[PDB]
Amino acid sequence: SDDMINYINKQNTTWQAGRNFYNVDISYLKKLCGTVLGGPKLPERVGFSEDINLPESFDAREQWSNCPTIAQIRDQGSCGSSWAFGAVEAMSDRICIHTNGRVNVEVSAEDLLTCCGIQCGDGCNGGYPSGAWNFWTRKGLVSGGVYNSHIGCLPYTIPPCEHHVNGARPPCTGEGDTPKCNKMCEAGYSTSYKEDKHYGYTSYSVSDSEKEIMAEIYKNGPVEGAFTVFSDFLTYKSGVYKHEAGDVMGGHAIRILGWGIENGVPYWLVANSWNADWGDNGFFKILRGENHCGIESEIVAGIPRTQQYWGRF
Repeated sequence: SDDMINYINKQNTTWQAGRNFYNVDISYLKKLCGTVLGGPKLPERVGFSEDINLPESFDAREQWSNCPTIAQIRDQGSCGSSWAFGAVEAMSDRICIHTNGRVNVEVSAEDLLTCCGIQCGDGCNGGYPSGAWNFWTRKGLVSGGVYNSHIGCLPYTIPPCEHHVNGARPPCTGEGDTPKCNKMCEAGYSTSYKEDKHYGYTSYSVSDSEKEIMAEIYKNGPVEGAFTVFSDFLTYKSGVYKHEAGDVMGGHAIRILGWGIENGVPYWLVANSWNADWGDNGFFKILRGENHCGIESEIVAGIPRTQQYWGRF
């Protein structure tokens, strides 16, 4: 309802609002916020920021241009899979970063969404980012591109929904069920699913310390994190998101990949998985520092087990 978009703009807040969705059923917006918050956390990382001389601004993208993934923007469709996307997005980034761009793959959102089982949650109905990472360690995940990309072993099977256009009336609606874990690479991929699994050494929590999260990103790479979604976030267009109005939608995970200061306001550079046309080309900035919406509460990350790539790369 446009009324809010205007109230927001009229407030003269750190961010600028506009309309991102057309012809969408509430259920869709609900399924978009696919993250059950407050899950049991992983053991916290030692902490080491004190040594790293953190710059004022960072952007993983510029830092590791040799890693295309760090700018790729996925689409979760009408599935409450963000918990999964934020994970595999960060994972793909690190595999590259940690191998100096010699190894570059797209970790399958599909494999995680369907094969994790109960350990992660309820697939398309929302899951826990913690489990996703803890799974990457135990059973690993194969490669897999975007919907109909035919890239990798298991591309995402849940179809996109052009919620940014306007025409074909069938309103997007958060439906569908979590597909069955078909442990089998798409016909045409030349290598056994079992022999495609990419593993990680270990997954961990990052304290809710602004400086610590910063060090983790700068040293080891982009990380997953979740936050509370409020109606108005849905209208983000640019600027530094600072919850101004609207009620609570639900939780939502994402990939934090940088920080900086804009117009005095400190901000986290975040990549959303609501299709490349949402907000600032798929990305958005949120208030940094004062644990806004809990953006600094549930930081998860991991280090890709580099070993299995040597003899092959």
